[PDB]
Amino acid sequence: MPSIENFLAYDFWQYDVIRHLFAFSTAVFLAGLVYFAMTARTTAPNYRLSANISAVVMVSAALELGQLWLLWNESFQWAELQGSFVPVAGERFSNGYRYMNWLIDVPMLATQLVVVCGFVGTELRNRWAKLTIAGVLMILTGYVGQYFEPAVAGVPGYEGAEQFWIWGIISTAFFVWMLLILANAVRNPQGAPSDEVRSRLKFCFWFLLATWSIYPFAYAMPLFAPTADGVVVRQVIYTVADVSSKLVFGVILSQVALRRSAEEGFEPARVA
Ligand SMILES: CCCCCCCCCCCCO[C@@H]1O[C@H](CO)[C@@H](O[C@H]2O[C@H](CO)[C@@H](O)[C@H](O)[C@H]2O)[C@H](O)[C@H]1O
Ligand SMILES: CCCCCCCCCCCCO[C@@H]1O[C@H](CO)[C@@H](O[C@H]2O[C@H](CO)[C@@H](O)[C@H](O)[C@H]2O)[C@H](O)[C@H]1O
Ligand SMILES: *C\C=C(C)/C=C/C=C(C)/C=C/C1=C(C)CCCC1(C)C
Repeated sequence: MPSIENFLAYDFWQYDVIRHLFAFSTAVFLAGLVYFAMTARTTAPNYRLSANISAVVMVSAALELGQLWLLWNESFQWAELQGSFVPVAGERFSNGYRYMNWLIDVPMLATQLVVVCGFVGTELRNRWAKLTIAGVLMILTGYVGQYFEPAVAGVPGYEGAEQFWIWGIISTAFFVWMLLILANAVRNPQGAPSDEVRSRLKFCFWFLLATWSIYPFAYAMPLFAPTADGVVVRQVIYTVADVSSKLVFGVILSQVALRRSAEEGFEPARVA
């Protein structure tokens, strides 16, 4: 079933704000790719994997928000006689472009926190394995559940609303599992860090937990407000969540990684 954004007319400001957000997010991810590519060799080789993974994530999200911007521009046209941005015949906007590209974004964002946490070798591969399974089995189940928003909103002709509150509470259980795997990864760092680095890693985990909880709130948006205003607020708290959980988290984790590298022995990290 299509998105709830295809059953709502928009004002000029309502359409313009959403397309400005889609342009701004892909611009800031394209800039963050340049940033994480430039300042990648300033960290030690043992935490440079987390620096390369950040650039991989910036590749992944700029190739998601650009497609969302393209599909937002194609699926709607201006109707002058109503003063509205009505849809077009033939094209329908989809919010699954987010969920398809989160499958690379979420396990790498958790893995790069485990890397700065100091887990190497078999332990890194074993904590990546659990996190990838738990983040594939939650993102795909959210992707099934987000196909029932015309049903859960109340659009006539689109039934089957019971499958919206099932594949969200299913994806919640694996999200709790991911938070647990990251929690006992940040409670026991490896490599004997300092008491400031431990607080920074705990702050990294709590920041990830706070910026990842916005996504179940934006998921339930066509149950709270299935209106164009609700769609605008949903895209605002999607842009804020995207930037906070991928670029801001990357800059905070690179600061913790540089602190660890400059603490152990790295002169490029000490002079920076
Ligand atoms: C969108 C345009 C481009 C945006 C670019 C900017 C991205 C963000 C830059 C980094 C800013 C945040 O940087 C982060 O700040 C918090 C502020 O509480 C610091 O955190 C500090 O306070 C917290 C309070 O809970 C303590 O737990 C922590 O031990 C302490 O260091 C982090 O050590 C620092 O890494
Ligand atoms: C536009 C998308 C990309 C934006 C990224 C740029 C960050 C701009 C916001 C800066 C926030 C202030 O917080 C500050 O962050 C920078 C960058 O992490 C940290 O800077 C640290 O790493 C940089 C990069 O290797 C070094 O040049 C610097 O000497 C070092 O201290 C500071 O220790 C911290 O105090
Ligand atoms: C942009 C990268 C990030 C941080 C993506 C994260 C996505 C989630 C944490 C989503 C979680 C969901 C839950 C727990 C509820 C069901 C639907 C979602 C998939 C949105």
